[PDB]
Amino acid sequence: MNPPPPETSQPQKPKRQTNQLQYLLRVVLKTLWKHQFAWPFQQPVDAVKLNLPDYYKIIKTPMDMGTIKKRLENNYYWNAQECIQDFNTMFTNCYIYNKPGDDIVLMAEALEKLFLQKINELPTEE
Repeated sequence: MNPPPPETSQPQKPKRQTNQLQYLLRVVLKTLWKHQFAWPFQQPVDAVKLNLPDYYKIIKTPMDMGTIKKRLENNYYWNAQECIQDFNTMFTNCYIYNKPGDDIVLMAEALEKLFLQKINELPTEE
């Protein structure tokens, strides 16, 4: 049984999005979304479809790029640290559930490498 997807709306939004969050939306997410390995990460893991009955027994905080995109677009985040941690939760969920060497893990790692390359140029918070 799949739980509802993570919330994408925040009833207490900041008055504005920092430059860092704008960069995360317009540069980082845009770049990751179009990567050849992005596709398994653009929506929640469907553990019914994938026949993974223990997925939520193991993964306490599901996360995916679709959720992150919506959060960025909806002014859900107060700062870049929150968003960066959501990306980190997404990648590490994959590493926790799967095994070194697995195709999905190799895909996640290449996507993560790109993520780290893109946040290299994250602006100083203003």
